[PDB]
Amino acid sequence: GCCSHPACNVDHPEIC
Repeated sequence: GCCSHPACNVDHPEIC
């Protein structure tokens, strides 16, 4: 889950 991923969190502003 990209939200639990600090790096991937950034590229998913729609989720995170």
